[PDB]
Order: sequence, then structure tokens, then C-alpha cells
Amino acid sequence: VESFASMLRHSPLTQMGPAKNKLVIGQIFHIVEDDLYIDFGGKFHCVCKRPEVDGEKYQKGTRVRLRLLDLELTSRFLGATTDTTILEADAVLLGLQES
Amino acid sequence: NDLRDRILSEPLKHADFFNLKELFSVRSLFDARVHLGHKAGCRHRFMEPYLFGSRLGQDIIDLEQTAAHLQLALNFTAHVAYREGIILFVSRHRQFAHLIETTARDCGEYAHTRYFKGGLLTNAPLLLGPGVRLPDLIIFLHTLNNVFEPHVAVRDAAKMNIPTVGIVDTNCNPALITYPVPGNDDSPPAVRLFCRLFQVAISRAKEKRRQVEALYRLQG
Amino acid sequence: AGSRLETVGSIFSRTRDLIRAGVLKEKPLWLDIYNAFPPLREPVFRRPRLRYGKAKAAVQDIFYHEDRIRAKFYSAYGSGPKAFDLFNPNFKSTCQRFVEKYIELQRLGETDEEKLFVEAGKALLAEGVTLRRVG
Amino acid sequence: SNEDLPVPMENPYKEPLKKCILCEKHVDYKNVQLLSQFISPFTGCIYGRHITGLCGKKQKEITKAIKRAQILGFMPVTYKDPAYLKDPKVCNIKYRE
Amino acid sequence: DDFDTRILEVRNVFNMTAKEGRKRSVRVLVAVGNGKGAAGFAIGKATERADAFRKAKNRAVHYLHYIERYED
RNA sequence: ACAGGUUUGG
Ligand SMILES: [Mg+2]
Ligand SMILES: [Mg+2]
Ligand SMILES: [Zn+2]
Repeated sequence: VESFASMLRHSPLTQMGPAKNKLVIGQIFHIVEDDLYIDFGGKFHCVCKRPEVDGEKYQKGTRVRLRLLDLELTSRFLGATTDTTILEADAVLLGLQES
Repeated sequence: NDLRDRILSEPLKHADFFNLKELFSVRSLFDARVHLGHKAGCRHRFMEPYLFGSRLGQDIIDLEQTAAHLQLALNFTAHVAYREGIILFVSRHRQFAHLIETTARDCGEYAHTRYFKGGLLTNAPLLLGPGVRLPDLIIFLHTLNNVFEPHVAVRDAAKMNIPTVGIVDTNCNPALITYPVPGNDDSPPAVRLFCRLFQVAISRAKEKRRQVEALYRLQG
Repeated sequence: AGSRLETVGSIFSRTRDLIRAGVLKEKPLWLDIYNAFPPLREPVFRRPRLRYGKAKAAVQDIFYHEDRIRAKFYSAYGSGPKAFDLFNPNFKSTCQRFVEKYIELQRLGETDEEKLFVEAGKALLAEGVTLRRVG
Repeated sequence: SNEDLPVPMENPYKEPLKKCILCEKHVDYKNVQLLSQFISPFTGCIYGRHITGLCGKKQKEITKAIKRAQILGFMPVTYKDPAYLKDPKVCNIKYRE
Repeated sequence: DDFDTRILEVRNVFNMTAKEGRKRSVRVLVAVGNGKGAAGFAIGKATERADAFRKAKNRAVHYLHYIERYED
């Protein structure tokens, strides 16, 4: 039986290490008038803006490329015992499954 | 009445009376992003014994104890559904409110994902009706509401002597939940996995209750 | 009726003693289930006092020896060309193949860090991956 | 008995600390061209940390050198020497919008 | 029926409103207990004394403790 | 001391 300690070491998130400028692939799951909720797959979903190039080619279920900046935007302020989580992620659009 | 007590005493003598171990595994929980939590700064103090570590700020949950608590929670959930217990899925989160309500509809149990009213469970004889039947079990799929504060039902259940089975993230307070399960309630795959687990745990319990009643009808 | 107290203890500790006293003359259906399969921790109310002083949390950071090797690749070449796919459970990345080649060459008795580092990059050209050294 | 447990080691991805513009440099009180890049060209006010961006050591030594050069007769006080106006802009303040 | 209650405190509480000025309100502490170890207390506050007593008696049943008594 | 009364719109 494979326990948790062995299956965690072979996780792609462990192989990626820090989330600073990592190239990842994410599949869109919801569409807004101009915003795109792309789930790169780690914990949260990043909100990106529809570019002017091939903006119509972005539909529900499309896989796109991202450069992950931060995994979960959390920070502290004055008089806050905990942090203020944004419940999102930070990522930018580069391409849409160039293959 | 002498034959009806046997129906209730039958499942109490066996450990896995409904065979709930095959419904999931450590790998099935790992594949649903359950082992992932918030950053170290958002860590609640009562999650240090329920955390496995911290991978560059982000904490990791121990899936062994996760699966053990999940086994216990699913057993307690199946027994309530077998004993004809009112199960209420209370979860205030504007991302899967539709999925939770659909799961409750398919299970035949009740749901609550809208604005939780103040005197709902306490002042029930004035909010619901003259004399009502309170939910025998409360299931939490999101302990924290949109204000990042503990829900009201998680305290009202303990105030009205009602058992609670809740998914607690790294920023939730499991001090009052009867059967807590340290996991992730922010991932769509995680919430789908929990919804399906409770779905099958309710379905098998109800079907086995019906089979036991059918057998009781032929007992005499 | 019941006991609406929160800070005293657990719902089991507030219902079993009441039934023992004999006020609640009807036993709740969940009480037998609780007695059959109690949880690991009794649900007693605990107030989360803030941690002051030199005290620190009991959680321990997650770091492996493979991270010390992945740091070299991320400082030398940066992010790999093959983007990560978080949906594939058995997805192997460029840095993962590099650290695998490193730990494989380590068994050959090679103790020089340069010998263990440059030989993996030279061997990856046999598989045919493209590396972009950040200078 | 498990061999895949995390080991209590340091952080390998620990990034180097940010350096000031004069980190590991030698400031002086006679390089008027150097000290003028931190004073306002219209008035001569000494820019602070929020504008310059110097770490705790050089920030005070720059001010001391400026105050020494303003009394010894190396650099004017009421303004900046116009011969050193063509120096590259180091500060982070924009006047003309 | 086996429960027995006792009044522990009675006090005439006043409040300064905008129009009526002094607003005399009766607040009382009422304890309940049967004699087998189960007991509790509550506070009933109202305008009339008979109404405050009734509210305290009705709210004292909801808060019950159990006192472990060695040899009773 | 088994204690109670006495300040104040409270
Ligand atoms: Mg959460
Ligand atoms: Mg006074
Ligand atoms: Zn410096």
C-alpha cells in the first residue's frame, strides 16, 4: 500500500518548487464577458483578461498556457490576526496550447 | 415492537456495516487536491495537529489522518441515514451552491446554501412553524462563510445538541465540529469528491434500510 | 428541554449526563451511533488564545534532498520548456528528469558537484530536450 | 521506516537579499558628482529612503558626506551644481508631469 | 414537575430614553433544579414583575448543568 | 463571618 508520504514526494507541485515564473497549462471552466477563470490546477483559479488576438478562440473548456506568478495572494495588515486571502491566484496569459 | 428494535441494533454490532472503505482511498483523496491548504499565515492554531507540513508557505494536510477521519465521518453519516435521520447540508459558499443543492436533491436530504437566518435552529418554533423536527445531522461543506468567519449553524448545532460532520480547511475552527475532516473546500474536484462520497453513503444506507424492511416483512 | 451551553464541553458530555439525571426521558437516535463509533477527539469547546512570546508553531517545513538539486536547475536554466501539467498524476517535468539523472549519476561514485551537474545536462541531449541557460 | 519523509534542512530556493545601489561600495565626501545625484535640482533637498532606496548603512553615510561637503566648500546648498546636471537619474521622483 | 425554582436576585433597572425619560424595567435571576444533580440559572428582564418571572422560568430550563455529586 | 444595608439614570 502506497501511503501519503510516498505519493506526496512524486507530486508535480513538489517538482515545480517555488511558484515564481513557472510555465503551466490550465483549462478554462467559466466564461465572463471579458474575464477568464483559468484553473491551472494547483489550488485556485486565476482571473485573466481576454486579449485582442484570437479573443474569440477562447471558449469554455479550452486549454491555455500561463506563467504562474503567485499561488494564493495572501498578505497581512494592521490589527489582523490572520491574512487577507484573495481566494484566487496570479497568472498571465501567453498562449493557448501551442501544439 | 420486539422485532423493530433488532433493525436498529443490527448495524451497531458491525464496524463497516455498509462497506464504505471501497468508496475512496488515499490516492483517490490525493487526486482531488484535498491534501492542499492555505498559506502559513492563514493557519488556524487548531490545525497544527491536523497538518503534515508546509511547502514554501503553503501547508500540506496529512492524508492518513484525513482518510481515518473521513472513514469515521462516512460511517456516522451512513448510520444516521439508515436510522431515518434528517440530514441537512449547510454550506454558505457562492461557488458550488448549485452542486450542493443538486446533491441534496439526488440524496433526498435537505440543503442550505443561502443567507443563514438568525433564529433558524434556535427560534425554530417561530421561524419554521408551530412544532417542527430539527435536523438530526448537520454536514458542513464550507465551514467559513463569505465573511471568513465561522458559520452560525456550526455553533447552533452544539447549542441544540445536534451532531456535525464538517470539512475544515487550514483556516477553520474544528473545536466544535463532532466529526471534522481536515481537507480542502476550495477545489472543484475536492468538493465534487466529497459530494459524491456523501451521495453514495446516503444511497447505500437508504437502499440497505429498504432491504432490511423487506426482510422484516418476510420475517413473519 | 435541553442544554444550550457551549463552553462547558461536548454535545455528548451534555446529553449523556442529562439522560443519566433523567430529565431528557427520550434518547436521541444519534446517541447510540456516537456510543458505537466515537470520534478521535471529543468535541469540547476550546478558545483559540493567541500565541505570544518565543513560542512557535509545531508544524515542520517540507523539504527534500531533491529540492537542493532542483534549486541548481532553477538557478542555472530557470523554467523548463515543457510546461507543467497539473492534471497528469504521473507527469514528469524537465527538472524532474534532471534530478533523476543527477541521483542516478550519484550512484556511480561521483562526488564533484560540477561533475554531477554538467554531466546530467550533457546526457539530457541524448534524450533530446532543449535547455535554455539563463545568463 | 519511510525514506520519503521531509528532512529538516534549510530552504534551497532562498533568493539572495536585495542590495542598495551603494552596497559594497565606498562613499566619499569629495565626489560632488556622486552626492548631487541624491539632492533636488531646484531646491537642494536631500531625498529620503522612500525616493532613493538605500539600505540601512549607506543612507546615513550619504547624508553625512553631503552635510560635510556643504560646509567644507565642495557642493552648494541652495541648489545643485549645474555641471553635474547631466548625470544619470538615480532617484525615483518625477517633477514634470 | 420534578423541577423546583428559586429567585436569587430582584432589581429595578432604569434606562434613560428620549421621551419617557426613566424606563423602569425589572431584571431578576432565577435558578432551577430538581435535586438529582441537574440544575441551571437564567436572567429574566421585562417591564412587569409577573412577566419577568415567567420569562426567567421559561428560559432557565434551556440552560441546565449536571453537578457531579460524590455519594449524592 | 454564610453574611446584609448604604454611592449612581443604571
Ligand atoms: Mg478554504
Ligand atoms: Mg459615584
Ligand atoms: Zn547597501
